[PDB]
Amino acid sequence: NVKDLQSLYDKMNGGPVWSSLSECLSQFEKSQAINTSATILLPLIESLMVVCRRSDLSRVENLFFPFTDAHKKLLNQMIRSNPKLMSGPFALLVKNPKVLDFDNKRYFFNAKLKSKLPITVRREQVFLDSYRALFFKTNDEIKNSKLEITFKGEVTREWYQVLSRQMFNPDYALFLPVPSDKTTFHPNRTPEHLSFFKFIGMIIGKAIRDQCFLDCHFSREVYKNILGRPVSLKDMESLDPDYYKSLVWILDIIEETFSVETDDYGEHKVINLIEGGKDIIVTEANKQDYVKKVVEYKLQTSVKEQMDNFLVGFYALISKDLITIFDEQELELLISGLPDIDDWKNNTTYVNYTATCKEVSYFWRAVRSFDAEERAKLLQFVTGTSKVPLNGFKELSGVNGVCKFSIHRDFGSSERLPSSHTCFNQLNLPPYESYETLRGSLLLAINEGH
Repeated sequence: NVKDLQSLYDKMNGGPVWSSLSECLSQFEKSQAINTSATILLPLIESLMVVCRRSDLSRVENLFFPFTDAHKKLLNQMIRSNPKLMSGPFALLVKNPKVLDFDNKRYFFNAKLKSKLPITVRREQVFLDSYRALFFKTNDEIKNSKLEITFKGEVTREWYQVLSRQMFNPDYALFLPVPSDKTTFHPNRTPEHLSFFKFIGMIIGKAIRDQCFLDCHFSREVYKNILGRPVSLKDMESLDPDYYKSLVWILDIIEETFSVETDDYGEHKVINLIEGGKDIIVTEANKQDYVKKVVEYKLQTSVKEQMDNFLVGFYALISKDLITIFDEQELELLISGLPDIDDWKNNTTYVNYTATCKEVSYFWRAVRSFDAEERAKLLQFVTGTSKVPLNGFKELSGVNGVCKFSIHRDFGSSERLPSSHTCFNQLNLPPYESYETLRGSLLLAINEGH
């Protein structure tokens, strides 16, 4: 049915109209003198949303993305002025989250998702008291109930933040510091830790629902899993230990096999990635898949039951279809507010570059034009986290700590996309002939990286 429908829409030869539309919208974006509105063409845009809704979102089949990506700056403004458009024919935009701005995305989220429970708990042991009091209660009761917390010896935001601080303490072993990223935490491969993870998911979902910003940071893989997104090789770079570091060097010098060595509470154990993992030799013929299996073990299959319990506990308050719209970077901001982000401008170092260089000046100008959310996204892209350290940016941590930002010139063509390494808080910028090209490349790199 869809094939003939798209064939019909093509038969209308509306291309010339669509192109023409793309012209006038551009003028509306350029001309600030106009006073009437940009919504006079709203039905036409809606029509473009009807000739693409049945197409493959993942001519009349290669028009949605190239148009929305071009006119995001106007569509976001339109939605901001009239958010109800999301419930209308503009709903198809959710199928391309890259265009919606974070504020609009979160407003629509809260609108969809959001369509007394007194308790007494010890301040020090608030975690266990809350776990006993709430985890056993009904899902809907807690979901629709507002907490009235009471510290033993003395009313929700403080409880949320203190619980977040206590939940991820290494003492409980639930979350452990990320090497080279001491600021954040990663889940644990290693009594009732399962119910504790379920409660962690429940409380995180409740914090999302209550707009309370938990001042906590999790690894990239955690947020990729909560969104259901796949896991890439670069992810272990956040927590790539010595074993993971040698994987890059190997990828004949080492007689690698589909096997892993682990030290579980004083016991040496071996993990087989595939049948005969120890026996099956690793070679150039089976390395492209060896790396994939290694990352899968490192990130997904090593924490199977715990992550499943975490996901089911969190999803009780938020549906997967709701949170799917957000991206990996955007979840950091959603959970723990937006970092503020001057000192970062001055507390930096350059390799094959200088503060007064044309490329460096253009980069600084582009960064300055970025907003708070865009600056937070850039910080997440560069350092791998969206939280400024407790002190100025000069105090950035690292493998050995005190690792500050360092930019590095790239000798590739201007078409090259700037890269980064969060482990060293390192950025790699190519020279750019024009400021606009540099800005576009930076925006594409930060947005498409996740």
